[PDB]
Amino acid sequence: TKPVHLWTKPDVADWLESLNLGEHKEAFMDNEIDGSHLPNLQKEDLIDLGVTRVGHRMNIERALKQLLDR
Ligand SMILES: [Cl-]
Ligand SMILES: [Zn+2]
Repeated sequence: TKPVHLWTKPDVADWLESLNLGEHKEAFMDNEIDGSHLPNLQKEDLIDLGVTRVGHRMNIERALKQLLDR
């Protein structure tokens, strides 16, 4: 599998699907979110991408901690 920094936009869509965060795929793709963006996303970016529910941002924050060992 690819290092995260090399994830294309669809690779991020696949990852979101895998997290049962599929309803965010279109926003992440329409906003040009690739693997290089994931380490840099702030809460305000996740809000701008339509991730308005606390639980769903916490799911993304949790997943990224394990992906990027932060
Ligand atoms: Cl949400
Ligand atoms: Zn959501």
